[PDB]
Amino acid sequence: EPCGLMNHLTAVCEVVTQFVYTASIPALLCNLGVTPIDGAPHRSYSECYPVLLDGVMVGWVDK
Amino acid sequence: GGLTCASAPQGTLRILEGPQQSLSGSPLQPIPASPPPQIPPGLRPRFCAFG
Repeated sequence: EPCGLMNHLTAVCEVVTQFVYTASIPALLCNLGVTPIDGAPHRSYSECYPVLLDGVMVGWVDK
Repeated sequence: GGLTCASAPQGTLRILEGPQQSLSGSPLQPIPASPPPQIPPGLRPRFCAFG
């Protein structure tokens, strides 16, 4: 009765449990080439990727 | 003496900082592959018949 519903992790698999700052990441993504949600994407909003980081949309790295 | 709109910019520059790619070496494993199980040298029979 529990088939396919009760699974088990492989030996190498693991759950993430650490918590980090993730505050300097939005400022690094912009150095890398992302353009903030505020504007000037430099393309057409259709040739651009919507960047998300943990629910918060940094916004629109060029394609 | 106030601020007025000036001429439209003629171009835009977007700066980002980027490093480059190295050569493809693809060094897959320290001791690589699945090394095969194998024969211990000589071994010898560890059993004899009676008589």
